[PDB]
Amino acid sequence: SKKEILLDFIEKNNGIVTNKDCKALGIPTIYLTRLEKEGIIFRVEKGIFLTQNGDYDEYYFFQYRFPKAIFSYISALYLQQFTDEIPQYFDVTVPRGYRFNTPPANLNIHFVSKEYSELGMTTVPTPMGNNVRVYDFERIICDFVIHREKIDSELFVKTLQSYGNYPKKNLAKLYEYATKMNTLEKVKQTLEVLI
Repeated sequence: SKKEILLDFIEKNNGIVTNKDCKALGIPTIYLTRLEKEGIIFRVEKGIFLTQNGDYDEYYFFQYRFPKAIFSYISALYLQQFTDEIPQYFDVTVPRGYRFNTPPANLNIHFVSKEYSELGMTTVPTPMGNNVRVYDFERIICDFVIHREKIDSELFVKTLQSYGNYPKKNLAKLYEYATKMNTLEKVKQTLEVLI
């Protein structure tokens, strides 16, 4: 039955379950209310439930509420362990014209044209093990090169050096992105000093 499916999913999903997980499995969301009444899970945010062994995940909770926001810049660096800093704010990228409904205050929004909104998007686990959508390193570098003047100079230098030391560069992807984003020659000039 759908209840047995639901309970299997919770056990294998490390103690977090959402309304969207239910809709995806074809299970009425009121089943979560029933499990909450029984004490198996409890509600922490709108549509998000934890077991007694599930944990708060600020990145996953945020992207759950705002699924068009892709973690970018320092959030994308942090989530992929490309920096040692622990940011106290989110950097996200959304399509131009997107407005957040009741965002948190520790948020930097970056807008890009729809054609670029998912270029270099990839999925990685957060520090709490939940999958979120981020920009891969090559797309982060493109962003940094395009937007250098608007970026803290110490962060810019550190990030370029981190890519220089990154042993899993995908230069074909780097060049693909830079061509589409009209920044190939500045990216080639940047790469020259990092390899």
